[PDB]
Order: sequence, then C-alpha cells, then structure tokens
Amino acid sequence: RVERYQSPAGAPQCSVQVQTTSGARALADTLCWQPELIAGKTVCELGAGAGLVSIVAFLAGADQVVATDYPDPEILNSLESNIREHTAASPKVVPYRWGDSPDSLQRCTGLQRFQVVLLADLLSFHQAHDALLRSVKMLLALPANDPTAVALVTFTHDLAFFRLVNADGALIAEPWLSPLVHRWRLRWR
Repeated sequence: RVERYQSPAGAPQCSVQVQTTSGARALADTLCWQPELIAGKTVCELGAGAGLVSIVAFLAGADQVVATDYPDPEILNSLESNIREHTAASPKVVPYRWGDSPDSLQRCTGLQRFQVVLLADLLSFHQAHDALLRSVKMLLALPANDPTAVALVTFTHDLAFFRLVNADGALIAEPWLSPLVHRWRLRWR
C-alpha cells in the first residue's frame, strides 16, 4: 500500500511515494514551512516508520539524518528502500530499540548526540513512554555544546508522556506549535 505525500501550498516543495507495511505528515508539514528548524543540523528519527520525516529532513538540508526503527529486517529494509529512492552525504538507517544505550548507533553514524530529534506519532503505546524518555535523554545534544538542541514531538488525538518527562526533572516538556494532531517540544534544563 503506497501512501503519497506532498508539502502544503506556500512552503519553502516535493512529493514522496513510499511503501507501507498522520503526525508524520504533521511533523513533515512543519519542516517544510520552517526548514530552518533542521537546516545544517544533525537529525535523528525515532521509529522512522516508512521514512517520510527523515526524507523531508534530508531534502531540507540537514547535514546528517540518522533514521532508526526496531531491529526488524522487514521494516528496516523498506525504510532504507524508501529513503534511498529519494536521495541522489546520504542518510543512514540504523536499528535502535528505545531505551538501549546508543553505543552501536554512535558507532555506526559517528555521532554521539543530535541537535534535532524527531518523534512522529510514537505516543500510542504507554508502556514505552519511559524507554522513549530515556532515549531522548541519551540522544539529545547536551546544552553545554548545543544550547538550541531540541526534540520535536508530534502526535494524533494521553499527554501523560509529557507528565512523565516533567516528573523526571532532567528534560522539560512544553507545547510548541498550534494544532492541525498536536505538536510539542522537549529540551534540557
């Protein structure tokens, strides 16, 4: 089942066709309107799924996109097949289980941490909220080096994930942009 995507009218502009096995569209939409969010930044996508946001991230001029999903051949292969089919410093596709030390991911890509971290539609399964939090804590660039470091979290209409973040006082979870599907933001401090 091929889902087709193209950016909205009046955006600083490409159509994407991907094999499949919502807030992804929303996070994408944002990236086209505000490419300067990720222009020249290092980007890591958690649960990249079909690969839409990572492809857009690339087309927006990130200096590295590391798209990740669960270590499953079926999903990774097509993730890569989709990402490659729209790439002519190519993005890397790396397996990563939420909560795992990122040593191997940092081995494969050369990056320790990331300036932008993208989380489209990962919020439905609650029992994973903790591992997601810890993942962001481990993957997001530390303020010492990058003060403008950010994790962009988008989801489709609970907010308990963000409750979980703030209770754990390391990161801080704030709303970020108006709803289309909601858009939030994680950050240090």
